[PDB]
Amino acid sequence: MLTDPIADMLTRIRNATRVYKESTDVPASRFKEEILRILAREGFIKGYERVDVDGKPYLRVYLKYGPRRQGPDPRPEQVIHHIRRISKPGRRVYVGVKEIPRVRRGLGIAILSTSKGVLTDREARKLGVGGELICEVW
Amino acid sequence: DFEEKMILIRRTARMQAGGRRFRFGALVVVGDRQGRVGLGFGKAPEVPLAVQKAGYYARRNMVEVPLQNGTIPHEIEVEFGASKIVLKPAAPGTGVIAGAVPRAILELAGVTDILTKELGSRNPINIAYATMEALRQLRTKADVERLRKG
Amino acid sequence: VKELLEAGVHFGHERKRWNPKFARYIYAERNGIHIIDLQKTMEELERTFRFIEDLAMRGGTILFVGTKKQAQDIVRMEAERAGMPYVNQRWLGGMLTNFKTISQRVHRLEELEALFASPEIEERPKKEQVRLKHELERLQKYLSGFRLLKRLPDAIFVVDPTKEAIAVREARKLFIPVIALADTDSDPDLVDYIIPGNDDAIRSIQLILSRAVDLIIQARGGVVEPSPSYALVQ
Amino acid sequence: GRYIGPVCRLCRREGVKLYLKGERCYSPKCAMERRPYPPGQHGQKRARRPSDYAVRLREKQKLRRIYGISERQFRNLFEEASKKKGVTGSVFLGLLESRLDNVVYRLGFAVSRRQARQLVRHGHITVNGRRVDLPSYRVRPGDEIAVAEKSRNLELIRQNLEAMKGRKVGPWLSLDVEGMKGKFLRLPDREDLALPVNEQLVIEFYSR
RNA sequence: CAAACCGGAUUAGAUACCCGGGUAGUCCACGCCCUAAACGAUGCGCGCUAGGUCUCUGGGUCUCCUGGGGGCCGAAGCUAACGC
RNA sequence: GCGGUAAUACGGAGGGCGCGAGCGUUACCCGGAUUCACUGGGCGUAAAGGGCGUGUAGGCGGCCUGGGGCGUCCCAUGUGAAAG
Ligand SMILES: [Mg+2]
Ligand SMILES: [Mg+2]
Ligand SMILES: [Mg+2]
Ligand SMILES: [Mg+2]
Ligand SMILES: [Mg+2]
Ligand SMILES: [Mg+2]
Ligand SMILES: [Mg+2]
Ligand SMILES: [Mg+2]
Ligand SMILES: [Mg+2]
Ligand SMILES: [Mg+2]
Ligand SMILES: [Mg+2]
Ligand SMILES: [Mg+2]
Ligand SMILES: [Mg+2]
Ligand SMILES: [Mg+2]
Ligand SMILES: [Mg+2]
Ligand SMILES: [Mg+2]
Ligand SMILES: [Mg+2]
Ligand SMILES: [Mg+2]
Ligand SMILES: [Mg+2]
Ligand SMILES: [Mg+2]
Ligand SMILES: [Mg+2]
Ligand SMILES: [Mg+2]
Ligand SMILES: [Mg+2]
Ligand SMILES: [Mg+2]
Ligand SMILES: [Mg+2]
Ligand SMILES: [Mg+2]
Ligand SMILES: [Mg+2]
Ligand SMILES: [Mg+2]
Ligand SMILES: [Mg+2]
Ligand SMILES: [Zn+2]
Repeated sequence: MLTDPIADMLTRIRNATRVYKESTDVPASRFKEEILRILAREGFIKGYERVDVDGKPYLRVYLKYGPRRQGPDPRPEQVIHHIRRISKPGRRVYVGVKEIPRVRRGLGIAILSTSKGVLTDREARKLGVGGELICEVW
Repeated sequence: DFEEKMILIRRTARMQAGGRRFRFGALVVVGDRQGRVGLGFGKAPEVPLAVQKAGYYARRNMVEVPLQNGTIPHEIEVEFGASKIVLKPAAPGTGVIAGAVPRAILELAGVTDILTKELGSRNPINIAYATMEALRQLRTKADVERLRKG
Repeated sequence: VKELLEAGVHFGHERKRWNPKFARYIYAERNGIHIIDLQKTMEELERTFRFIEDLAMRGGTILFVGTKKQAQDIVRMEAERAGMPYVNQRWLGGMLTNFKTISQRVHRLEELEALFASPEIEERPKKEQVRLKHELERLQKYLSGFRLLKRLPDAIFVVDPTKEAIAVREARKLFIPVIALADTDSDPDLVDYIIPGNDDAIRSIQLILSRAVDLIIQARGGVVEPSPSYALVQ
Repeated sequence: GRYIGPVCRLCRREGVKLYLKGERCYSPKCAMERRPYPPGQHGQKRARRPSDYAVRLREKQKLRRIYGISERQFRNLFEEASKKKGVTGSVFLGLLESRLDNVVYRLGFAVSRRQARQLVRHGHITVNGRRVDLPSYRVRPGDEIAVAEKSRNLELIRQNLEAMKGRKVGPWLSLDVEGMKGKFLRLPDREDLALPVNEQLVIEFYSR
């Protein structure tokens, strides 16, 4: 049993990107889904999809990297350089609309669950809500 | 053209039968003060030789720094080995509030307002190497746009 | 120029000493041996030859490296067949990155190529005419085809990118485009322009490297008949 | 004035002419001309790479000795300019340059600041026509700095405004040579001041 | 077999190493003691991230696939380095 | 860390540096010290994995739906004296 499934996904992703996979399966959940939707909108992932690895439902996430580079070590630049869980179980982290993080001076997002749904830092600022700071990505 | 600062010089020692044999290391930054700097480590037999050689090495491995009004696009921390530099951007007037090693580097790139913290070990050689890897990693809103774009 | 849906020798080599990065170009494991995707050999072959073409059109030179004995001759002929440097014997560390120094080993060769003429090569000690005719034949040994380079190359043609994998590194660091004849036991990523095929049995190293120069001198105006070793490969 | 003591030894130590005495510092007689090395025994020995720290120190002293302010007086001015809203380097100068003692100097009532510090403590100077006998009084803009009606002709101030006939006074000050009035129009801008000092360095020193 | 011990040697000395003896103990039952370089000096659990190869033990269409376990070399990566 | 007969480290002198009606010393508090680390650290060899298990309280808890709305978030409002 996975202790935190949001973090297992944020990670699965991070591990995949770091070896430049094409895509990767994370087991399905509306919430995980709700998050990836945002990753797509902001362009951190090409897309997601509801594949079905042997009977049980997964989310094929498709990754997006940079172009090839010149020099020793061509490996392209990650589009997701950094993706970290802010609120973890046994240390939940809620912020009010007044103290929602400015991530990398905004060259990056923070994803927070609110009573108005899963939103980005700029999305919650407009709507005027806080919630549970789930992760920053930049 | 390029200015050179020379962050540190040192005198290392090797062991020989009867006596120990010396040499000199020289860390040097070069910069144009409008967005280009390079860090050079130059080791050699005589001081001024290794200073000179360090300068040359420093003109390879330049970094293009994205100065946004004398400062940084975002903030990074970098850990280089056991050292850790922390760069934080600042509004005009702030000046370079930084160590001696990263001031030298930052100043020659053109950064004229920045916040800075040296963390972890303080070995100047590594702190410099990290400051540089920091500048190397700065993206800007424009580069990030290119990356995400589909 | 292609030799299309054709596999005279092209395909699979190497057993299970592969590199899984090379797994996109593998068709199957036909009885203990990977088989290179016949299509993707041709698919890369198109893009890469277009580079090799366009670069020779602009006049620049291509450095042929081939140290392994299976191609240790195909290299020298096809590279003499064009105006290109070849490295045939062994790859000297620094030939690329320490060019300015590995160069002035040529300024001793050319200086000793002619130095066999002077009236005082029979005068001045006979015990010193011995290390200055054997040295000469050592410089002719290694720097055989390296003398042609007067400045860094624009691209570099490596047979086994894994055997002469220092030359792949050296180019890389100096930003010189790496072309290669890569095969199963090699990192596809380190090759800018790959020809996924084979680097043994001589047949495949001739078919590819011959066609290589066919497109070169085609772009050098000339356009000649086969001048190589189509039979001189047994 | 304040400090009190050989002054041109300071001109000499900072390696720049500081003009801490009006006349003569335009003659071929300021020591910096044909004696420009540091003072004392080891004046003429060659130098060593002054530390980062060393540089910031002298650069401060250079500024601070130019105005003849103390240092607890100077530090307070910089500390205020620090807290103050706006760019702290340039603002600092503005505060220094707003001191009555120096404003009197600038308007050429006195030939130098040391002398201007006297003219003030001795009440020859009016601000808005009321005697201000405080060299560190802060002249806000609009204020009108005059020579005191019943001072208006000492051998010194006569001869001193005599030279002010036909000389130009800073963009940020208007002066009247006749009635010996003069005005502070605006806090001088950094560019206006042609100060032989990198005020930035000074900021580094105080943040050690 | 052997702490202590009793002798013989060795040594400048020899409360030792070497030699000949030798009690407790080492053995068994029952009851205590609770320590350790009790070591992989590496808490337990779950997920993810190239491969090669040797070996123990299952299964299937058994040239090969697929489990569980024990080694080695190594991708990315980590590490102050060693190394993992 | 200086001093063992050529001391810019002791004592005086000339000279210089820094503050200046003050300048030093001692004492104490926070800082630098991410050196008790929430922000913000560690435990193979630097100090640090419990000798191993079984399990109590406690902490933590897969996928889907619905109720409540305790945490969480939002709006309005009252309070937050003076001095600082
Ligand atoms: Mg670390
Ligand atoms: Mg430390
Ligand atoms: Mg091979
Ligand atoms: Mg015995
Ligand atoms: Mg016995
Ligand atoms: Mg017992
Ligand atoms: Mg116990
Ligand atoms: Mg695990
Ligand atoms: Mg069997
Ligand atoms: Mg196994
Ligand atoms: Mg075992
Ligand atoms: Mg590695
Ligand atoms: Mg660690
Ligand atoms: Mg290593
Ligand atoms: Mg003496
Ligand atoms: Mg002595
Ligand atoms: Mg002394
Ligand atoms: Mg002392
Ligand atoms: Mg603290
Ligand atoms: Mg620690
Ligand atoms: Mg220990
Ligand atoms: Mg243990
Ligand atoms: Mg223990
Ligand atoms: Mg329980
Ligand atoms: Mg739950
Ligand atoms: Mg519960
Ligand atoms: Mg509900
Ligand atoms: Mg509630
Ligand atoms: Mg109050
Ligand atoms: Zn003077």
